[PDB]
Amino acid sequence: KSKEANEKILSKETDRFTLYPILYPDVWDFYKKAEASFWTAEEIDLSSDLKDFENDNEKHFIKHVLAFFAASDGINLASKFLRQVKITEAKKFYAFQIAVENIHSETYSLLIDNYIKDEKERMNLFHAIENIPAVKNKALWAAKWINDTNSFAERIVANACVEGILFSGSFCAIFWFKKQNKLHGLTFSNELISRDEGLHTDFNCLIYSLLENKLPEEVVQNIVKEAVEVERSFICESLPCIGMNSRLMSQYIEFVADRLLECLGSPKIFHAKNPFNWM
Amino acid sequence: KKFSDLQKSKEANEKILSKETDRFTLYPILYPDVWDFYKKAEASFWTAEEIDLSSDLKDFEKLNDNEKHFIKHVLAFFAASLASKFLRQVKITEAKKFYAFQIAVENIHSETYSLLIDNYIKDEKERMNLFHAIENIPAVKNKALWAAKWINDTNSFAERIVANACVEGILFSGSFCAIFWFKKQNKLHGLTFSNELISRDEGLHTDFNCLIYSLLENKLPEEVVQNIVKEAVEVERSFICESLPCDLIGMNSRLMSQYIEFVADRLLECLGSPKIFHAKNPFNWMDL
Ligand SMILES: [Fe+3]
Ligand SMILES: [Fe+3]
Repeated sequence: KSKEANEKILSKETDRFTLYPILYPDVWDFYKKAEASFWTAEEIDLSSDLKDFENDNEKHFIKHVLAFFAASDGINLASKFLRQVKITEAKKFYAFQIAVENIHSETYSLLIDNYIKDEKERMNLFHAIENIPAVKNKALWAAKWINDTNSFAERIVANACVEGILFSGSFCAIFWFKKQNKLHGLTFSNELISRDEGLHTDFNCLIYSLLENKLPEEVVQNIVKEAVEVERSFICESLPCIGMNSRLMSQYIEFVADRLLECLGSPKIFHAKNPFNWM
Repeated sequence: KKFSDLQKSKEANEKILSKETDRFTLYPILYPDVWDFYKKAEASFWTAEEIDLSSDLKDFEKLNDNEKHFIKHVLAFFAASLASKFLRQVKITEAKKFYAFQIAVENIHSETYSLLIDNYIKDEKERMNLFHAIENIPAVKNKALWAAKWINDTNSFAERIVANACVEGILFSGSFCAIFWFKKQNKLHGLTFSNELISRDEGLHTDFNCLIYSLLENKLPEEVVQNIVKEAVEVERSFICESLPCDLIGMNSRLMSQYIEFVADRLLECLGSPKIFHAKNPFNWMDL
């Protein structure tokens, strides 16, 4: 797929010297939406969630999901796509996206600081996380699918999965706590973060649709099926599922994976419906 | 380059250039002043959506030909005349956050200039000619030689950060000021209002680079700091009221150089150097 280096969105825009007129109104609308959705960690009121955080099986599940969010990913890819996509509308969106991932990361840190007041507990939790069978699986999948050896199209599809598939079970877990009306700053920041992550997903699906040379159906399905297994491996397995049904969560993960496929222009492969009408 | 080769050989093990190995989370905050800058930036967030140019277009059409030509060239210079590189080079989390935010904000400045240019220069052909015309002026070529000398993969980080401070602190200082000259005439509100937002952002960017420089154990010789800064002034003087003469327009070229020298001295002393120009700010409207 790499021999197609004649892609227009991967080609330098010599003919253009300023932003207007807008050449890609649809990718520009996504930038305008991200910009208008901007929020800071300051909007999270935490005080009334530490009294609220203070059962013991829930406490344990939360500490581990926060630690996962904060520490699960190894060694930047919004920055890669910022460098290699050439259209200004797309450069703007990826650069805004790096600053929003940073707000996400800060918000998880802040949550962590509030929930685990003890620096010793917290360091112990970060070390024991950094060895989980789900953290290793993720790194294998990234190793495989986010190479400089890979095509831009495989990388864009893999990006779509990091945004739309990975973490979707932990987002769901926290939505289950919201359905229960518990832990209000966690569930509030979770719904903002999850909202951003959905925009980031549709945006890569949009970039992928600007490509004249798309992947074979089979290759898209491989990438996605594998991201599913990585995701299966955490929220009801490496960390046991405390009032949630493990099997129904597998179906929800598979449901978001099919939805991404549709979005990437491929057939569903799981045919799972959404088990949770609360999502 | 003797003073540069000794500087790099020393930055081997600068704190802020060394991986945070024993850090795993943002809290507790290890650099509270770097953090404070990030929070101020983020609290300052604004977008080009807040700029409206309807009043401006009425004003612009009343302007004489000299003033229109002056405005078009200043805009075209702003539009087309490395936070991403500092993002990667500084290793501390609070600074990385600031730099990444800075990219998004500078993108907003760029969009704002694109918007101004689309409204002020509705003709696509004259725009095209404007941009082709400025790519050639000495002032752009002066800009590029200074930048090729002081910002390269060969430099010492300390050099690059003082250059970076001049880019924000000194370059465009004259065009910012010239736009405030128009505000003083109660004209072109979109232009002057987005000008104060963007000018205020560059102030914050300048001070942050001064802070970062202060976090270095190994400082540059004052003589190197002064050369960077004198050369940047010369770059800035070569455009505003030289490549684009302002006197015909009611402005004063001689006070313009004096104002740029004032800004430069304020940078040096922010970088912990003695002033070298001793120029005072000639313009009562430029901090008021
Ligand atoms: Fe994201
Ligand atoms: Fe700046």
